[PDB]
Amino acid sequence: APSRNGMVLKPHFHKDWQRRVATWFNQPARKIRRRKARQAKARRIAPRPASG
Amino acid sequence: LYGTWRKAASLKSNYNLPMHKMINTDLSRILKSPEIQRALRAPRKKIHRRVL
Amino acid sequence: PSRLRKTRKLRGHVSHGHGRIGKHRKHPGGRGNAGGLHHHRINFDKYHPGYFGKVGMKHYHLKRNQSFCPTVNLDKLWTLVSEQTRVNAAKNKTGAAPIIDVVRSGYYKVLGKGKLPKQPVIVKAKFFSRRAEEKIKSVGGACVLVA
Amino acid sequence: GVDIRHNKDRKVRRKEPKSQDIYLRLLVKLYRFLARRTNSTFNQVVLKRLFMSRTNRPPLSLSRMIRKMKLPGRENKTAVVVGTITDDVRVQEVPKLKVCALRVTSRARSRILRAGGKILTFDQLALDSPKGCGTVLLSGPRKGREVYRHFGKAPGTPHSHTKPYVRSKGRKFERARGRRASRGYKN
Amino acid sequence: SAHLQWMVVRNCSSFLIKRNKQTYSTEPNNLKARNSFRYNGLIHRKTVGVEPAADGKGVVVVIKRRSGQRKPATSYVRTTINKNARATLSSIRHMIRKNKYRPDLRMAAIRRASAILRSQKP
Amino acid sequence: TWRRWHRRVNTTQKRYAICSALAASALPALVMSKGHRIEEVPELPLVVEDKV
Amino acid sequence: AKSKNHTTHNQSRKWHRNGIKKPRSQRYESLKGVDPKFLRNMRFAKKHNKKGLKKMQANNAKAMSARARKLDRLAYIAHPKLGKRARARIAKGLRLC
RNA sequence: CGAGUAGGAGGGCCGCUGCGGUGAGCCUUGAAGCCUAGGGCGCGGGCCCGGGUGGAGCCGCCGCAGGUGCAGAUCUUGGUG
RNA sequence: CUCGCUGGCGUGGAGCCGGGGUGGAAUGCGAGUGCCUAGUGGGCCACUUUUGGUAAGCAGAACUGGCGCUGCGGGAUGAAC
RNA sequence: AGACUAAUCGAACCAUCUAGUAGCUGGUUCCCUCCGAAGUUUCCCUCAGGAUAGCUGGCGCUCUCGCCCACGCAGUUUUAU
RNA sequence: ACCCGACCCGUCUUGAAACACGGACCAAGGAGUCUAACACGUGCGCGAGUCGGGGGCUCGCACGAAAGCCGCCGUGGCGCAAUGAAGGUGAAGGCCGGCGCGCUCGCCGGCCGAGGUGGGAUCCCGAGGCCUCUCCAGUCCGCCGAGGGGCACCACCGGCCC
RNA sequence: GCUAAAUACCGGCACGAGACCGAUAGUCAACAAGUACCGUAAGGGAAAGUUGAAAAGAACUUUGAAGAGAGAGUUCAAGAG
Ligand SMILES: [Mg+2]
Ligand SMILES: [Mg+2]
Ligand SMILES: [Mg+2]
Ligand SMILES: [Mg+2]
Ligand SMILES: [Mg+2]
Ligand SMILES: [Mg+2]
Ligand SMILES: [Mg+2]
Ligand SMILES: [Mg+2]
Ligand SMILES: [Mg+2]
Ligand SMILES: [Mg+2]
Ligand SMILES: [Mg+2]
Ligand SMILES: [Mg+2]
Ligand SMILES: [Mg+2]
Ligand SMILES: [Mg+2]
Ligand SMILES: [Mg+2]
Ligand SMILES: [Mg+2]
Ligand SMILES: [Mg+2]
Ligand SMILES: [Mg+2]
Ligand SMILES: [Mg+2]
Ligand SMILES: [Mg+2]
Ligand SMILES: [Mg+2]
Ligand SMILES: [Mg+2]
Ligand SMILES: [Mg+2]
Ligand SMILES: [Mg+2]
Ligand SMILES: [Mg+2]
Ligand SMILES: [Mg+2]
Ligand SMILES: [Mg+2]
Ligand SMILES: [Mg+2]
Ligand SMILES: [Mg+2]
Ligand SMILES: [Mg+2]
Ligand SMILES: [Mg+2]
Ligand SMILES: [Mg+2]
Ligand SMILES: [Mg+2]
Ligand SMILES: [Mg+2]
Ligand SMILES: [Mg+2]
Ligand SMILES: [Mg+2]
Ligand SMILES: [Mg+2]
Ligand SMILES: [Mg+2]
Ligand SMILES: [Mg+2]
Ligand SMILES: [Mg+2]
Ligand SMILES: [Mg+2]
Ligand SMILES: [Mg+2]
Ligand SMILES: [Mg+2]
Ligand SMILES: [Mg+2]
Ligand SMILES: [Mg+2]
Ligand SMILES: [Mg+2]
Ligand SMILES: [Mg+2]
Ligand SMILES: [Mg+2]
Repeated sequence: APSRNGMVLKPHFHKDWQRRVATWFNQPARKIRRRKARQAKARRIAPRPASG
Repeated sequence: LYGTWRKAASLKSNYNLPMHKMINTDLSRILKSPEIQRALRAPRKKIHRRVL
Repeated sequence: PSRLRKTRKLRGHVSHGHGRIGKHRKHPGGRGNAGGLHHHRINFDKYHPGYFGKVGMKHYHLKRNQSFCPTVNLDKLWTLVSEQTRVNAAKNKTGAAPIIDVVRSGYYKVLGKGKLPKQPVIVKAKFFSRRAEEKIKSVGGACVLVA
Repeated sequence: GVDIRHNKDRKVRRKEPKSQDIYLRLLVKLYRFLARRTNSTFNQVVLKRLFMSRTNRPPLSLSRMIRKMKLPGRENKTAVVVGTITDDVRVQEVPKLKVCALRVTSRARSRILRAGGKILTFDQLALDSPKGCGTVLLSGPRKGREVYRHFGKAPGTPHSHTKPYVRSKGRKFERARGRRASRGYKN
Repeated sequence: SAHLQWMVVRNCSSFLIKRNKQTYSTEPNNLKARNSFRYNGLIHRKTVGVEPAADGKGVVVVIKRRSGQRKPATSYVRTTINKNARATLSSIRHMIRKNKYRPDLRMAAIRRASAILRSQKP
Repeated sequence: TWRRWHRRVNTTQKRYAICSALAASALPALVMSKGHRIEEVPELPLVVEDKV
Repeated sequence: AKSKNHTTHNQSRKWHRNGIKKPRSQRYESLKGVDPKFLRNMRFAKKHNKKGLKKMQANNAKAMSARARKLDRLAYIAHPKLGKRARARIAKGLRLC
């Protein structure tokens, strides 16, 4: 298989990785969960600071 | 929000307006100027096609 | 872009750019790094010399954490401070000197090059190198360790 | 038939630049005018370098340009470098020298104009010295790329000074068989 | 920066027609129809165009003002000519040649002023 | 699903693109060349009041 | 599984495609593989060229520098520069009767 | 100056399908398709034009994106000799 | 002039510095140089030279050309003449 | 008798792992323009395959010829040896 | 209609019209993809720096699963520095003088501060003559022997670090 | 010995979006699909979308017993029965 001058590449793809892949398309949604989680934390409290 | 070349952009981080490739860019006014057309060779307009 | 490819050019041709005679099959010389010592030594040696064997002592639980010292040379030495100070160290005053601290900028060991600024200085560091320490003694400067 | 000769007929020399930069496309339109109409050979060489790619136009660091202008007899000419001029913070003196480049970097523009010098580009360079009269040409370290230390006769044969490809340096990466004498051969 | 406007617009403009043949400029100010540098009329500071007359008879001539740029309402000044097919041939020659106002493209103004009357007279 | 959909772009080049696209919108030749009808319009960039 | 073993048929035609490139010319031949005792003389000989001599040799250069006819005829008629009085007689020439 | 298998590059106003842009584009006064002893263009890929059928949407140019171009695989499925 | 090598010898030999004359067979040509990399890794025939064989449209080579990769005119026809 | 065990036997059937593996067979879809080979070396449990050189392509770069003598090169002679 | 040319296409192959294989006939379907990683090449942005890629700020506005901002979010990645198994150490010389037996020999004080040789595009200085009587005078165009400081880069010498 | 958070969700209950597929594609299933039907069974597992604007789905006349037709009619069209 190897050929003219190139680096020895050992990737870890013998293990059947396609079953176990977390995909980040839920990344904008959680970010809007979490502003609206902190802001839900903002208007519960009272005068006391968030990250208080 | 973008600033001149002389000052900065006083609403962003470190973004001056990006410096230029040409300054004065009138191609015709450059090429008809006295500096160039003193310095040129001569024009050459005869055709001189295939002589039988 | 599947519209800029080599595949989209090679349709209409039979073997698709892999030879009638040799017949691109699956994995002819094995998979990956197969037979490094046996039948690919003219590749492994002459292109990756030294790939096989051992050299040194083992070190267990190697942390990148007790060997941390970012260097600096005496070219960049003035570049930690605003160069306001090197003007006001050149302002004919006396042996008054800026106390340049390389520990603030993150640099622990001061290595050396040649050609350091003539004006006197005080460097505060964790580690020095004796060529660089010969250079700071050249300009009449000082050499202070921080611990 | 004609040739018992071969065919190496078509040269590989670049003729139009692969780049689509409009501002480079106007400097080419200006400079392809000059190089045929002046009986000058400076204007050939700049017109080559506007064509040329970004690998083959390496950036002058600021202190090469100084050290190649203070050479004797050249205090009075104007430097021209086709390509970018960046800044060197190694040095402390900056004289009042003249500079004509594409895209001087921003911290290099201030340290020229602190030193009272004059900057130009090739729309402005053409008016003063159309023939390139009084103009030193320079260029950066074309072999000075990081890559060009990879290129030799082989990476192991009489050691050849090669910098082999490896996933990271250290112990336990390309050291035993070939890089020393006790573990087999010493190249 | 007229050549800057050309090196943007010389392809990828609007009203540019590339069907079966050459490009066509099809631009509101132009004499001939070619997408060219010289027969291009948004770009230049000094442009000459002639048009039909919506009055029904005559030739109207469009010139750019040269006083105020980037002010496209006032940037055009127009004037109609309805004469006897020979004096309207010379008047457009007088207005082009006996100024500096584009001594290039003399004839192309006239040939259109030639052609548009013959479409209009019978 | 794990195709490389999203593309990352440098933050100076994006700001370079906004700087360029705003610069095209100050020339009547370019903006009529996109296809807009500016033939009877008021002078270019055109500032209407903050009362708007 | 019987085959052919070794032939230099069509090897003359491959070698001379690009050609037998002869190295032949370069200057300042490389200085490896040299007898080391000779080199243990010559590096010393170089380092006292700089240090050992300014005043002896440079002034010694200063002392020795202070010690230091018809067919031949028409070409002169029809030459581009040397013939403008050749035209003294066809143009504004003396010939006249 | 022109040969060309294996092969590598380049140009394509060659075609198909989808997306921003533009064509003050196109059409129940007839779009797509399909057929055509009809008229042509291009070296070619393929296209434009007429006529006939059908009856509701479709194509250009600049960019973007392909599950994108068949005579073959004891090709798969369908259909007829 | 240098030398730390050589040594009867201011000698051997290298190295360095300055000065002085371009013209050293014919012939033809524009050369020099770096990167990446496909395909290939079953060969065959012919003049002469050849080894094993009785000999082979056999087996093995050397030198060159060719068939392969290549049509056309001749050999009626044909891979190589 | 290596028979029979749901038309299945020198290890049944069914579904998954599984799109198992293959140096081995067969197929590999648009045109045009340019350039265009190899079956050889060395090593390999190598002999139907690769590795490496050789051969091929592409992309560049550094220069010189445009004006009684050029620079450089070579499957060639000549003159020496 | 006729003259002449004219074996059936793909495929392996030293060679296919082959007494080699697949191909009854039409329509549709149908075969170098995508992710990662490395390498060279090329376009673009910045430049001894670069990068938001993970987070936070914007009002919650269809397109917004977008875009914009941060910078006392530059932690970090890659680069600026190497070499050694490791403890570890870690890259400036050149010029004019001085001190000792001024030696196989090191030190003391100034003054610039990356060496040298051969090649080397471009640029500069150019003797020299060149254009209607003649002198008498400065611009001037072009040719220009020779000379000069010499880029990129290659070949070689010296030096410095481990 | 216990304990929220941020974390995970190709089953289930609602839901909006798509540079997707448009009936040999998409799920196997756009349809009386895990159904017809095969195997005793474990299990295997298909095909099949398109009248018209609206049924106005061709009354009546006429051969044959009727299928099937010629006249007639409805419809823009029966070259949609
Ligand atoms: Mg390989
Ligand atoms: Mg597996
Ligand atoms: Mg092929
Ligand atoms: Mg083979
Ligand atoms: Mg292959
Ligand atoms: Mg390994
Ligand atoms: Mg010929
Ligand atoms: Mg063999
Ligand atoms: Mg050809
Ligand atoms: Mg179309
Ligand atoms: Mg079409
Ligand atoms: Mg698709
Ligand atoms: Mg496909
Ligand atoms: Mg085929
Ligand atoms: Mg078949
Ligand atoms: Mg049958
Ligand atoms: Mg290939
Ligand atoms: Mg090979
Ligand atoms: Mg034989
Ligand atoms: Mg073959
Ligand atoms: Mg050949
Ligand atoms: Mg032949
Ligand atoms: Mg024949
Ligand atoms: Mg015969
Ligand atoms: Mg034959
Ligand atoms: Mg038995
Ligand atoms: Mg049985
Ligand atoms: Mg058995
Ligand atoms: Mg498969
Ligand atoms: Mg599966
Ligand atoms: Mg299988
Ligand atoms: Mg050829
Ligand atoms: Mg073998
Ligand atoms: Mg085979
Ligand atoms: Mg080549
Ligand atoms: Mg065949
Ligand atoms: Mg058979
Ligand atoms: Mg057959
Ligand atoms: Mg058959
Ligand atoms: Mg198909
Ligand atoms: Mg790159
Ligand atoms: Mg950091
Ligand atoms: Mg516990
Ligand atoms: Mg259908
Ligand atoms: Mg199905
Ligand atoms: Mg209906
Ligand atoms: Mg009846
Ligand atoms: Mg109808």
